[PDB]
Amino acid sequence: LDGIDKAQEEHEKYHSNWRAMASDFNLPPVVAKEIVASSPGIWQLDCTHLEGKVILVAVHVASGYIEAEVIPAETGQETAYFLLKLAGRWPVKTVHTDNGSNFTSTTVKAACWWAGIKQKFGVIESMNKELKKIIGQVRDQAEHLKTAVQMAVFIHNFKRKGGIGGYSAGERIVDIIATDIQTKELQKQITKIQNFRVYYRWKGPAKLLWKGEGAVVIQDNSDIKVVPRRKAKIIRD
Amino acid sequence: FLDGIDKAQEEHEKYHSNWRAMASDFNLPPVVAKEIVASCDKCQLKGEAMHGQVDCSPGIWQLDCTHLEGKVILVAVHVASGYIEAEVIPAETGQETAYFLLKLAGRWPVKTVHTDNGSNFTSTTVKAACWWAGIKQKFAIPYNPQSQGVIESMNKELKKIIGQVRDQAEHLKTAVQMAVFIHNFKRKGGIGGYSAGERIVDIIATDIQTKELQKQITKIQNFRVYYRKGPAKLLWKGEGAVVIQDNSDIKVVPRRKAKII
Amino acid sequence: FLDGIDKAQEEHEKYHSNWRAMASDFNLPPVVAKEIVASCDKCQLKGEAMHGQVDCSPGIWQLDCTHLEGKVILVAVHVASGYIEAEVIPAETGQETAYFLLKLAGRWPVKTVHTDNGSNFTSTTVKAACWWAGIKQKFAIPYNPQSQGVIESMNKELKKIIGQVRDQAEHLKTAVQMAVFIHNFKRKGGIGGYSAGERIVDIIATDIQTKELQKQITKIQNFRVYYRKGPAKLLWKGEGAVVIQDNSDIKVVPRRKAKII
Amino acid sequence: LDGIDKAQEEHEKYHSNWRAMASDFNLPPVVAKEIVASSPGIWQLDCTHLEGKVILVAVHVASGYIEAEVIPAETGQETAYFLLKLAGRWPVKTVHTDNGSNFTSTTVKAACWWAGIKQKFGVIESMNKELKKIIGQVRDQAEHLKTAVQMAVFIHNFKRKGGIGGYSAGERIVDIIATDIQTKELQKQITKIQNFRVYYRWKGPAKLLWKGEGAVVIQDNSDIKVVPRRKAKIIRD
Amino acid sequence: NFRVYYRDSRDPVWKGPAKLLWKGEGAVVIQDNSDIKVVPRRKAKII
Amino acid sequence: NFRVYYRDSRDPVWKGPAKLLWKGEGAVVIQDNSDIKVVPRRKAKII
Amino acid sequence: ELQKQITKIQNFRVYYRDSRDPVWKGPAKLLWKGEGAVVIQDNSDIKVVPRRKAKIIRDYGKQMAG
Amino acid sequence: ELQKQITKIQNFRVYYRDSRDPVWKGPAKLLWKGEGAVVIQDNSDIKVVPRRKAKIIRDYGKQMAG
DNA sequence: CGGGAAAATCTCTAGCA
DNA sequence: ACTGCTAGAGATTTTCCCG
DNA sequence: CGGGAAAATCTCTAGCA
DNA sequence: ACTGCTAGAGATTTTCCCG
Ligand SMILES: C[C@@H]1CCO[C@H]2Cn3cc(C(=O)NCc4ccc(F)cc4F)c(=O)c(O)c3C(=O)N12
Ligand SMILES: C[C@@H]1CCO[C@H]2Cn3cc(C(=O)NCc4ccc(F)cc4F)c(=O)c(O)c3C(=O)N12
Ligand SMILES: [Mg+2]
Ligand SMILES: [Mg+2]
Ligand SMILES: [Mg+2]
Ligand SMILES: [Mg+2]
Ligand SMILES: [Zn+2]
Ligand SMILES: [Zn+2]
Repeated sequence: LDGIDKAQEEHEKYHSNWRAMASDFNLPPVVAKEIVASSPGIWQLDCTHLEGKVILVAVHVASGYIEAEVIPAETGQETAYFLLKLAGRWPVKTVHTDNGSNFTSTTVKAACWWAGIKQKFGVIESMNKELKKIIGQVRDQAEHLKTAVQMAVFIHNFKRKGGIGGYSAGERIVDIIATDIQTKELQKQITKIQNFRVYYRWKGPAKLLWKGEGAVVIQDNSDIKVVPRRKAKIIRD
Repeated sequence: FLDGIDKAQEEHEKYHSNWRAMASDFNLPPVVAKEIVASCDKCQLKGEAMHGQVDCSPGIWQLDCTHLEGKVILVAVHVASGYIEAEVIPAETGQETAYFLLKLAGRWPVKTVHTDNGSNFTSTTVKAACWWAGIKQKFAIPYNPQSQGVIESMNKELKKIIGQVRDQAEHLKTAVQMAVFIHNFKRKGGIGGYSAGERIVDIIATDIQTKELQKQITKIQNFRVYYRKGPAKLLWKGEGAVVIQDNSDIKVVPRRKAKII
Repeated sequence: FLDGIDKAQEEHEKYHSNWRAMASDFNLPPVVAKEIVASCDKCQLKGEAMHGQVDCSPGIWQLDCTHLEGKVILVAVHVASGYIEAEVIPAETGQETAYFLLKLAGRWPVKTVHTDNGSNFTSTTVKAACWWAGIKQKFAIPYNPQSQGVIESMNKELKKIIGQVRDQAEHLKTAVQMAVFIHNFKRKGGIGGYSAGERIVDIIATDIQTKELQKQITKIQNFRVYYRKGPAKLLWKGEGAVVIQDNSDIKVVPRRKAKII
Repeated sequence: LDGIDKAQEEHEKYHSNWRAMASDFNLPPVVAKEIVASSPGIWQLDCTHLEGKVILVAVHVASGYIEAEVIPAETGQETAYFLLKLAGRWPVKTVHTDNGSNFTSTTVKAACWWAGIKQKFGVIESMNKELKKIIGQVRDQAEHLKTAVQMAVFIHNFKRKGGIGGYSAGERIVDIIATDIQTKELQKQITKIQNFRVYYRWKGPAKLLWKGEGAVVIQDNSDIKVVPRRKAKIIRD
Repeated sequence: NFRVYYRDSRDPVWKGPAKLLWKGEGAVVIQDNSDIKVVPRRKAKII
Repeated sequence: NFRVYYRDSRDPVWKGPAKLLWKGEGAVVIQDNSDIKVVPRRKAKII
Repeated sequence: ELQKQITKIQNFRVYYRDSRDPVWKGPAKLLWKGEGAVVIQDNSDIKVVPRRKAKIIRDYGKQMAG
Repeated sequence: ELQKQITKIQNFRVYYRDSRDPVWKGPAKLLWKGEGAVVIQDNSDIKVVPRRKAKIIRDYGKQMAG
């Protein structure tokens, strides 16, 4: 409540996003969003071949997290089934395919329509190369190919660590989805309050931002003012 | 009471009367009637009236099989979150179950699986899988489905959903995935008003973040506490209370009679 | 909300999401999400979380059959008291059951029997017996054993005793009578610390005595009460409260605004 | 507590039992028992014959309440079974038999020993005559004899009312057993307290009688004195 | 008026909507397609 | 020392007395004639 | 006469239940008894109870311990 | 430095149970987390809880509402 | 008025199949 | 228009007994 | 500080077979 | 040495909103 001006100065000086502001100055995130205003569901789907069997790989673009299963036939049914599975395990909003015959079937289209996925026809190929490398590294430890494929998916998602932080793809996908959940929660709050108008001290209508226990933060004429709760009236428009 | 006790043992030996009846009829102290009933082997016919509580650590999964329309459905649940992975399988075999489990362990952090003693879960090939993935295997007490109450209730729930959406698929495997999707992302409640997918994300992310933060705090905040003893390692000071860990034993002591060095 | 509602009905039609999920994702008032779920026929899959309560009038008996070691045991319980009459029978037939019931009605006051819908209890000959003895027949809701929870728990208890005393008889009918004896007279507890035999004596004697006493009081204490109405018949005055019966309707009114004539 | 002297006078004047005293003067029954001090479990067992079948009748002597069942053979097994049944339905302390062959069997003796009944080898015959009368009255309403026997047992125990009060045998047996339960309860209380000695005001040991909420009734030198609780000490001897 | 959804008799499949004809403590009487039933309230939902 | 009476595994017959070897929250480990078992505390009585 | 009768009628204990509570409420005093209803008094509170819900005893172990 | 870290660690909510109570106790504040035990604070009461009994979230919907 | 121990009450489970 | 219950085991709270 | 309504919490059940 | 649980329905209590 007091750090609002400090936050405004910091943002004018460094162009900092709402997270770093609501973290360093202890502000409710709707207020930091107002100041700063004053991918996660994207997967790539491609089929690869290896020892005469079809491996249907899905990569989470933001993290490099891999879901691959050996399928029986490069048909539309096996791909629609793989896609329902993926959409039930992770939040999937958009798949990037390559206009192959199976990816364009009416079956996959009905699957995407049921699971609310959007279809859009380079990381996938490098990931196929890494997957094939690990599969060749662990082929002598399984009889069948599907087993070695899952061993490789495991090694890639959890036993290979890279990037800046030194994390693995599972850690990365969990961090990314967590941040994404936060984004939807914040947007839901903003959408919940953005239909209220506040009259304070009476002055003109103000965009409401927060409704704490001891104050009511608002925004009037592109400027943020804190008022005590009893000094203002909140109505829904 | 020596007379009234012997007339009571002789009558219990015939009728196995409860302690109230032998207190009312032989004029006995309730403790003595209870000692009589408590020495009859034939009267020990009842167990405690409690329940245990299942482990709910972040890395424990409960697996079970369930049957529907003649097919076998293997199901896993993340205990802490309620997040499920199901899959229709060809047959309740150890091979298929070991496959399902390798997939799960590659898609999520699985530290421990808990199952009943079905032959597929106890097979030597599910054990080789768990050994490769570094999973700990916990087997229930036999014929105690309450040891797996989470997965067993999830069977209820999965079956309930599959019946709501059965007319939208043709095959059962499709409807099983539809139900896994609906449960993991389209049903909200429990701790945090979440869905199970959001909740597993929160649980796993919280585990990573808290591990990191506490690692840093302990690297920095390095002190020894003497209370009332040895140099107990400090854990948390605040609000006039001190929590320490003396010889791998965690206890809460007030700030008085506790010096920090 | 007109936009958010239609996006919610379209999504429920596919996933049958619960009201919390449609409130969180389409920004809806919980009452509106609940109205959406409440109009989906496919989502009505659960009943209330209560239980009814069985009738426990002094003259109601619950009868059931139970099976042990290949024989049929007919059992009756007096609901108010817990007092049992059991008997091994040749076969679960209406003839045998009508016989058992004539015996019971001649040994005790039986006004009403309550049974499930087993074929022996619903036979036309058990009905002729009940009509001769002036018994009212009450049949449960089919496949609802909870309607007979008293007799069903008595099966538990009878079977439990028969197992304690089975090694003292040779035949099963002997052990059944031994168990009826032990239950009716050698087990104490419940209301009044009684045994079931003492308790049935107390219940029946109390019923007779209270009937007589109240008959006398009403013959003597004859008054009409006007409160707030008509000449309501007085029931009980005392402690500043008046209980009356206006047109077969019993109500408690304070002494104020109530004159006795 | 105050009516103790009135009770003593009434008992010296009319020799009234402890019930009428503890009812008219509002006294705890142990006290009325002390003042007045200063069958229920008896059954008759006999077999009768009728249409070539054996009917085994039991009569409660005090009330005239009847238990009769047609039995298959006048053997010791059927009589031991009838006796276990009766002892499990009613409190049976002593049976009066007639030294017949079945009543003297080792089987009936073992039954009586298990059920704690005492065996002792005119009302039974008059009751057999009344039972036969009712059976002849209701024979046309049943096919078998056992059914008519139970119809007659019913009519006798509940539809025939006689005696002083105008009650039936079922009402009578319930009243008698109720009074008997009261007798055992009182005797149990007397046996529970008769091992205590009270010292009041200190005076010699006194037989304790009651331990109410506001007093302690005792009996010393064949005389009953009420003392307040704090003025006396209760010990167990 | 009320809509009733019920589980009847060993059939684990919920049915309805039926008309509620009578509600007691413990059980309800409904009309499902001219077929009057009696259902325990543990096995019904009234809306 | 304790005496344990227990219902083991689908057998509806209570057995014992066994020695208690270990008691946890939820279950106990007993020794019945050199045969170590693990029983849920819902299915045991310790004396 | 009548007051004796009433004091007698109020010596019977009543155990009873409310329509959604499974536990039996402890002994109350009986004030009136009809065909359908029993009027009791539990802790200076005059409830009406349907007959099917009331267990009316006398408790003989109590009549005799005072 | 360190006090930032501690204030962060105390923003995670904990749901937990006692060894004989089946219901999950509402959100407490996390003070310390070890391998076996979690130290919480529920209504100014510093309990120790075994890990197997604690569900440590962060509630994102609450965090983003203040 | 204070503790200690025992009585009384309360809470909760399996089995009824 | 009908309806879960009962008894034992352990935990927890009340009552009573002597100070 | 007072009610009213809505949110939040609590209580309790079936099914898991 | 391991362990009933989950989600919905209705009832009941809290909280919040404007006075
Ligand atoms: C041959 C494997 C190994 C050995 O035992 C059998 C038999 N069994 C029986 C049930 C069962 O009785 N469910 C009803 C239930 C009752 C109470 C409760 F708390 C939870 C509940 F689920 C199962 O669920 C189950 O998976 C098995 C099983 O797998 N097996
Ligand atoms: C053919 C007759 C007529 C129609 O129905 C069947 C089947 N049935 C089933 C049970 C039973 O499932 N008992 C377990 C139980 C479960 C819950 C509960 F609250 C009480 C309980 F006793 C009985 O007891 C019983 O007598 C019968 C029976 O007689 N019949
Ligand atoms: Mg299983
Ligand atoms: Mg199972
Ligand atoms: Mg039956
Ligand atoms: Mg039954
Ligand atoms: Zn015994
Ligand atoms: Zn629906």
